Amino acid sequence: HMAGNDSNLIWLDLEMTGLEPVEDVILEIAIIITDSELNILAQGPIFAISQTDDVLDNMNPWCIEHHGKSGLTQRCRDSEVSLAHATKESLAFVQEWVPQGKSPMCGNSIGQDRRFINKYMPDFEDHFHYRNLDVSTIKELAKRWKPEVLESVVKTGAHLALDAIKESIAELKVYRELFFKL
Amino acid sequence: GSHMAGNDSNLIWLDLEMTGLEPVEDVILEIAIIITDSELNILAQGPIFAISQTDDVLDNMNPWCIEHHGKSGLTQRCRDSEVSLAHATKESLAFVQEWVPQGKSPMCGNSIGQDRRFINKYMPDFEDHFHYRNLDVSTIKELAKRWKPEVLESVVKTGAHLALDAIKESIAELKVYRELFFKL
Ligand SMILES: Cc1cn([C@H]2C[C@H](O)[C@@H](COP(=O)(O)Oc3ccc([N+](=O)[O-])cc3)O2)c(=O)[nH]c1=O
Ligand SMILES: Cc1cn([C@H]2C[C@H](O)[C@@H](COP(=O)(O)Oc3ccc([N+](=O)[O-])cc3)O2)c(=O)[nH]c1=O
Ligand SMILES: Cc1cn([C@H]2C[C@H](O)[C@@H](COP(=O)(O)Oc3ccc([N+](=O)[O-])cc3)O2)c(=O)[nH]c1=O
Ligand SMILES: Cc1cn([C@H]2C[C@H](O)[C@@H](COP(=O)(O)Oc3ccc([N+](=O)[O-])cc3)O2)c(=O)[nH]c1=O
Repeated sequence: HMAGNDSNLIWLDLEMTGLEPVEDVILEIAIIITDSELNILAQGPIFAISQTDDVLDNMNPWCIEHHGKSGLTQRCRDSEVSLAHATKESLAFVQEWVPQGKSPMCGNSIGQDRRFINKYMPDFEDHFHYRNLDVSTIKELAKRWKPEVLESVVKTGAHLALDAIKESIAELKVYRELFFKL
Repeated sequence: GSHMAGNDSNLIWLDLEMTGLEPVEDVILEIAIIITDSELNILAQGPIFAISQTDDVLDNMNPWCIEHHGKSGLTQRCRDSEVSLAHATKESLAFVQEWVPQGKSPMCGNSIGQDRRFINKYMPDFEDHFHYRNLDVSTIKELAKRWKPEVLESVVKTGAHLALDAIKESIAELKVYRELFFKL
């Protein structure tokens, strides 16, 4: 394939037990590679990470109500997948598709996700350039500079990690068309 | 121009110097803050602090750091300082509270997520004034690299030294993108 292109992009999204990685942990991870024009080249290996029920039945109330209602809390018990499992097979996918230190990490408020990857999945982190490509930076500029662009952005729920990433890419495509001057 | 003070669309820009890349071990050496309106006009420049650190600290930071902070006399300003981080945090919080409502402004700058790591560990009271989002000018840099690299000729790079001048640099970079890369 024309994979390994220097300008290819790694997008990802995590679900977690909450906002503070000091104590909280990673529940689900997904990965999409695009070319630089945002064409999805590959959906990588999705993972629920297995944790116990003392972990799962002691989140914040935002997390019990929404990981329950999406069937993720239940998928975590089902899984017998480790973090070092997810890590090795995430970094694997990503070595095929793009080089090393080339792509930033891409998604909405991707810095928050990066806090968890840094602590818990360092080997995966080291493949990335140190920069983020945070689509919410663009959303914050559009709010102030051209707010009506946001009518064309699509918000369809929350869902799995996978469809969240696709919402992020799609959000950026809208910007590419209506907000950037290429 | 206190006219614009309190406007919900104001942006908080900052830059930090640290003793390295890893907040687990490293500490903050300097903080500078600039407030702009949503159209990037500078409304107010914040008190600049070199944070007091002992000689133990200054003399054993990584070699990049003794090199460049040595180079710039930040190291020296840090030895001269009696300014505690608590103090800087208190001053900085009061300053931003004057210019923008709580929860409104993302944190703004180049690779600003990195700074927010140290802000979050060491100055959580100041972090609470910000919206949870970042406005990261280097995101736009990475888009420009791929979609319209020629805009980057118009971005002005220049020297570190001041944390204030690193910030004015980011603002200026975004002004450039505003003009050449965004439709608006
Ligand atoms: C919003 C939110 C998120 N989280 C954690 C748990 C999640 O695994 C993770 C992010 O999930 P997300 O689905 O991206 O969170 C959001 C869901 C909806 C919206 N929104 O469009 O109103 C924004 C963020 O961060 C929390 O712990 N509490 C919260 O209030
Ligand atoms: C409410 C809240 C949320 N978060 C993180 C966890 C969420 O995953 C993230 C939400 O990011 P965003 O910039 O508000 O919003 C989006 C997420 C996804 C999409 N999308 O187009 O798939 C759009 C916006 O924000 C925080 O880090 N702190 C918070 O207080
Ligand atoms: C680049 C770099 C940074 N750091 C730590 C100490 C610094 O105080 C802190 C902040 O980085 P910075 O002082 O703002 O340095 C740079 C700013 C912009 C650019 N640039 O030209 O893209 C390079 C460095 O990060 C290091 O410890 N080593 C480094 O090589
Ligand atoms: C090499 C390296 C650098 N950094 C930090 C050091 C700096 O604090 C920060 C600089 O990020 P950037 O995206 O390269 O920053 C810029 C700052 C100002 C301007 N400008 O011309 O206005 C451009 C880029 O990135 C890291 O966080 N990790 C690293 O491994």
